[PDB]
Amino acid sequence: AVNGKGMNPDYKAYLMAPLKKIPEVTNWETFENDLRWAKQNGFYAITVDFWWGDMEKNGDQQFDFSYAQRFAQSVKNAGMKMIPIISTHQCGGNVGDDCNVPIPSWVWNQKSDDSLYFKSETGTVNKETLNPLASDVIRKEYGELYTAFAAAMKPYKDVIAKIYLSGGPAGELRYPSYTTSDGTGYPSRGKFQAYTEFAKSKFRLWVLNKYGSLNEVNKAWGTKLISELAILPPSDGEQFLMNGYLSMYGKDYLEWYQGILENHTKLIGELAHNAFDTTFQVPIGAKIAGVHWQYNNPTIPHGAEKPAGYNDYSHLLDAFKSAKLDVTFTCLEMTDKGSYPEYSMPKTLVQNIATLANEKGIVLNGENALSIGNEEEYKRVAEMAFNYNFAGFTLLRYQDVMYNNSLMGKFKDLLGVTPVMQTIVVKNVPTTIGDTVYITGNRAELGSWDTKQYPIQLYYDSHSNDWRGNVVLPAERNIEFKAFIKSKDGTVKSWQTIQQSWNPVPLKTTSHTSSW
Ligand SMILES: *[C@@H]1O[C@H]1CO[C@H]1O[C@H](CO)[C@@H](O)[C@H](O)[C@H]1O
Ligand SMILES: [Ca+2]
Repeated sequence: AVNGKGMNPDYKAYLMAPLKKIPEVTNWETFENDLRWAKQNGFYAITVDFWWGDMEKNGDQQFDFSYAQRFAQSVKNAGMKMIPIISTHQCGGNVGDDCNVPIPSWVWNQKSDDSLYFKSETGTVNKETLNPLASDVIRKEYGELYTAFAAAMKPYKDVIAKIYLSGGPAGELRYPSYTTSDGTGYPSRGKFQAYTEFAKSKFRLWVLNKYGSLNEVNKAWGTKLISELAILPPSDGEQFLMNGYLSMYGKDYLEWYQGILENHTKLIGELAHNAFDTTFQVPIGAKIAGVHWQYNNPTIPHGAEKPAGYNDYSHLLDAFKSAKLDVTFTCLEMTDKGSYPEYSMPKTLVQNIATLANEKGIVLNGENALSIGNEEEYKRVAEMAFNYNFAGFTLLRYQDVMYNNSLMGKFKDLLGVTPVMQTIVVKNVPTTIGDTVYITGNRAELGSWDTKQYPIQLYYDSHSNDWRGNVVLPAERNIEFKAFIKSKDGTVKSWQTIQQSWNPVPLKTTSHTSSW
């Protein structure tokens, strides 16, 4: 892995449950068989969406957690773990959504204004999730829902491994900037979602608060705004994305736009920890969507990320760190293209996120964006997950591997692995001062023969006089590896004469020793 280390010793594999209810897709008895089978294939837990539209359907405080409880009983029966997702977002409408579960309709009647939903640059209304600006309603409803859910799941705390919060559309912390109805679907540039009267006045009040008066605003922006009502979000999203963002006005607007998401994160994080910490004591996570298109577009840099609310990832991650939430990033199965017209740089994105995350000490998890039906993708996920310190990986979705033993088998081999600590020893390595020793091997866990940035470093054992290291390897997998010396200047000086192997890596910790 990067910086001379190995895979994450806490790595776990998860599987996404169907979007629809189990009894609508199969039956409980079969479901339990399926779970035992998944467990057999290296899956640690099943992530599942518990829809707000189901749990508080008829009215305020008119809760129905019967399905969630029944589901948990079967998970318990199958000897598995579960990761519930408190889905305060609508099912149906997003990529891969085979369902139709909008949020509770009575919720919209809580306000007279347009504070609860979204309005795009072109007037498109979005109601698949509550606008984070309506923090008063969010604090009430999410607080009530999180607290009620905790009470209902208290009996099944032992099968709950983690809890996911829905920070926005499709369960990710973002704005609904890319939709068919808004004409912003992939690979197009996204549209800003702050055109409701409520959003306009909020930005305006935010600016006035920062500068005090219009006279100070105009000074800061080098503008000639006539009245305070002239303080508004981007009139032309395209021009803003081309050059507008570079001005003091553009920077302030982007600061506010993303800030709303940061504040939302700290809010739901606070509510979640208050409702779950004493009872479950499990990690709580939230997701950041992988908006890879229009990444390296020369005319509109990040034309899809910015409208989604992603301006400064470093600042955004700081919000997760503060809210004490683990982060989950999507798109691990894809690679960079960076060509017209899509300008997709998915792999680059993940690398920066991972680097930032690990840099801030944030626990990182990942998931695939689209259904995988080819082992090559699994291999791509493996390289990222095992070299960028991912604590977990979630496979979308259930039906893909549950009904395809071939894919299932490949998943087991490549990703359904158990990390085990082992000791690697190399005898009589011809080194001189300035020389460091490393090992690299065939599997992704071993850096895939890479000597540049993924090799695993070994250290000299003063006592016994040999180079050795405590490396984390996948248990019960056949591996091939070779040690090599790297000079003080960072270049490979030499290689171990014979290629080493461990067929397979033992489940119990021990050591592999060989001479140079
Ligand atoms: C964007 O979690 C990523 C995938 O989103 C889809 O699956 C989610 C998990 O099952 C679900 O929450 C979301 O509604 C669906 O579109
Ligand atoms: Ca309520």
